[PDB]
Amino acid sequence: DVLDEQLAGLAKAHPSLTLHQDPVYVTRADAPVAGKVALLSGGGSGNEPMHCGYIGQGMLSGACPGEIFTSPTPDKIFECAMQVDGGEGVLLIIKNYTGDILNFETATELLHDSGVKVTTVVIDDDVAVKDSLYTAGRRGVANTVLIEKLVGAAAERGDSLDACAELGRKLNNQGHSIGIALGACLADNEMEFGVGIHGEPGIDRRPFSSLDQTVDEMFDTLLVNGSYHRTLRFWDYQQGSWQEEQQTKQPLQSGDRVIALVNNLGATPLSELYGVYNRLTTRCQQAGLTIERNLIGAYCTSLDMTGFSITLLKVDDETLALWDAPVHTPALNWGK
Amino acid sequence: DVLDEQLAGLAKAHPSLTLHQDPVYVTRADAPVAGKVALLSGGGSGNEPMHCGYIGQGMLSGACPGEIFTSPTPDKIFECAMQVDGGEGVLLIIKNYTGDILNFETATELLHDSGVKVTTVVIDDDVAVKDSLYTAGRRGVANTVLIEKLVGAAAERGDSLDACAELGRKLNNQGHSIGIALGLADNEMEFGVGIHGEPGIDRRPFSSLDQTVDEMFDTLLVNGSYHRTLRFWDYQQGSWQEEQQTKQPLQSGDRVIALVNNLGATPLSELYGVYNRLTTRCQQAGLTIERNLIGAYCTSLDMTGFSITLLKVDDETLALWDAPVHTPALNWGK
Repeated sequence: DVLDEQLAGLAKAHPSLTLHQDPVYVTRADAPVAGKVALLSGGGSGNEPMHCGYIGQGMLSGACPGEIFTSPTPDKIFECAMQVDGGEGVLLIIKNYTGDILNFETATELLHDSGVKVTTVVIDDDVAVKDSLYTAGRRGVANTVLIEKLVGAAAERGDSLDACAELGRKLNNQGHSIGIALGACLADNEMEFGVGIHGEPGIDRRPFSSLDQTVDEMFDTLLVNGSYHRTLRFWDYQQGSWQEEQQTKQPLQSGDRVIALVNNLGATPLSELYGVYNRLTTRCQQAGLTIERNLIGAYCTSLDMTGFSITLLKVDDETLALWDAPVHTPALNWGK
Repeated sequence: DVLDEQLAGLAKAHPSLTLHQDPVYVTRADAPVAGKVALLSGGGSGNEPMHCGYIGQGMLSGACPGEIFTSPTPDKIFECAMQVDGGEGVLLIIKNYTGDILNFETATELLHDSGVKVTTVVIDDDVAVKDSLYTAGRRGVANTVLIEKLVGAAAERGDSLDACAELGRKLNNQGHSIGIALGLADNEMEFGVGIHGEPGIDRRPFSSLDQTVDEMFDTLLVNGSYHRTLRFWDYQQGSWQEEQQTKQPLQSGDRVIALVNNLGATPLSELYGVYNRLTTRCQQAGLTIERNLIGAYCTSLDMTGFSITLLKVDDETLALWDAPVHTPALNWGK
C-alpha cells in the first residue's frame, strides 16, 4: 500500500510523467515520442531517484519499478517498451542482477517477436565483488545514471538504436564504481567496504579511520580492480537471438579524462560528499586523471543506508558534448 | 580540518563559485554583478545545501557560512556584502536565530556607514515553537529556500532593493513550515523540531506517515495566525525600524508552493509518500498546490525526519518561481 502512495505522489508531483496501472510503470507524459530511439530501464524500488527520477527528455522514456530491491516483472517491461516505442526501437538498460537479467531477457525476446526493434545494455560497474548475493559477475550500481544520461542525449539527438547501444556498452566498459557503508539501510567505527545497493556484503568489514583515508582506499581499489574480463549477453535484433560477447575493461590511467559521481547511499550529510569530492580531486590530480564534470548528491540510493559511492567514467570530447546536452527529468535538469 | 576540506570540495566542484579566504565566504565567480540588487544570506554549517548551494544567477550572489549550527561572524558578512554589491545595493536575508540576528545587524549597520545601500528580510516560518533554544519569536527554516529563489528572480529581473525587500517580507508573512524527527525511543517522534536539533512541541508517537502529515498539516493551519515585531534596516533614515506584523493562516482559495524537505536521512521514496498525502489534505482544505520541490533543500546534518512548507502565491510570484535559476542545488530555465 505504501509503494502505491509513493508512486501516486511521484505522479502528482510531476505532471510530465504518466503513472500506468494494470500493470504498473511510468513513462514520459508525451510518450510514444515519434522519431527517436526510446530508452527504458527499471529495477527494484529503494534506489530512488533511480530510475523513475530519470524519466524525461534527454534521458529515459520510461521505467519499471519492481518491489523493494526486486526486479520488475516482465509484463511491466514489455508493456512499458510497447508504450514508449516511437518507431525507431527501444533500448533496454539493465543492471547486472540475476532477477533483472532474467526478467529483461524474457521481455526483450517477446518484444522482438511482437515486431518491436529492441536491444540491450548491461551495466556492471561495481568493482568490489564478483558473484555477490544476487549477481552473476559484477553489480550494476551508480554508473547506470551516467550511462542513462549520455545514451539519453545520443537518443534525443537522433542516433540509431545501434549507435545508442554501442555507445552504452562502450561507456559500460570504461566506468568504475565502489561503495562503502557505515550503517545498514558493523561494529563501532567499522565500515562495510565495497557494499552494494541492495544491502549485499562487500569485500569485508574494516576500520573507518577518516573520510580522507576511506576515499584513498576506495580510489586505490578503482585502480586495482579496474581490469575485468567477462562474457556479457546482448540481443541481436538482426539474427533475433542472444549473442555472447567477450569484453575486457581497462583500468583508468594517467592521461584519462573522467566524469566523477559522488553518490549518497542514503543518509550521508551533503557537506561530507564535498569532503569526499575534495579528496577525490587530489587523488585524480596525482594520478593524471582529469575530472571534467561531476555530480554530487543522492543519485543512486539504498533506502536510508549511511555511506556513499564513487564512480569514475572515462570520457572524450564527443562524450562531454553528450554530457552537456539538455536534460529535463525530476532528478537531473539542465540546458534549454 | 573537515569544514575547510568541505568548502574546498565545493569550490573545486563548482567553478562558478569563488571561495574567499581570510575571511571565509562564498560568492558567484562573477561577483560583483553590476546592475542588479545583490542577495546575501548565511548561517551555521549543517543545513546544506542551504546556503552555499543557492549561490548563482537568479538566486544568491554570495553566502557566509559559520561553524556547525553557528552564526557566521560579522566580518564574513561585511566582507561578502562588499564583494557582491554591484551598485544597486545588497539585500541581506536572515533566519531568525539570536546569533544570526546580532551578527547580521552588526554587519548591516557598519555596511550602511561604509556607503553600501542595504536592507534586510527576516525569516520566521517555523510554526512549531515560540522562543526555542536559539530564537526569540519563531525559528527560520525551509521557507528561506523559497524566498531566496523568488526574491532572487526579482533581483535578476532588475527590481529595486526596496521592491525586493518588500517582496521578501510579504512572502515571509505567507509561508508556513513545520518539521518532525524520528532520530527518541521506539516509534516515537519529536514533533515540531528545528533544524539545529532544538526541541519541538513534544515527543509523540509515530503511527504512520499519513497520520504524521495530517498532524503536520493541521498544525500549519492551527498555528497559522501570528503577530510579532520584526526589525529591518531603514536605509533612508540610517536606522533600525520596528514593524508590528501579522500572518494570516492558510485558507480555502489559497494557491501555494509546497516544499517537502528532507531533514537528512529520509529515503526519497518516503517524501513522495508525504507529498501524496499532503496534496490530499491540500485539495480537501481547498488549497491548490501550483508548484512543488521535493528533496534535501534545508537539512540538519543526518537527521531522520522531514519538514513541510507551504507558501501562498499568486500569478506574479508564480512567474518569479518559473524564472531561470542556475545554482548547485536548483537549476532551470534558459
